[PDB]
Amino acid sequence: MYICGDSTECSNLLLQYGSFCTQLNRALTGIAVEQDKNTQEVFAQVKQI
Amino acid sequence: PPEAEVQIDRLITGRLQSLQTYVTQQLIRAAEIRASANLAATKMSECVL
Repeated sequence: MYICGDSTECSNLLLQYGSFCTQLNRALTGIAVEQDKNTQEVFAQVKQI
Repeated sequence: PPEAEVQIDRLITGRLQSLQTYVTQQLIRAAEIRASANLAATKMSECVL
């Protein structure tokens, strides 16, 4: 959507670049997961409320 | 010859971008593992010795 939002012709040209979109998605997902992990490490240190 | 040079240069650029991407990710990941190694070393000294 960032590059070829709603454009079939543009999308087909992106396919010539292989995995670049996949890699970008993985990197951002990895960050998102990490951010919840960080919160838990700091605050959820006890299992008793 | 000149037709090939255009096509060859296009592949070279694409492949160089792929290597640069790879290396950048490895550098970032290496910093992460180093931080772990430093922690491990700290624990070794403080809790084992």
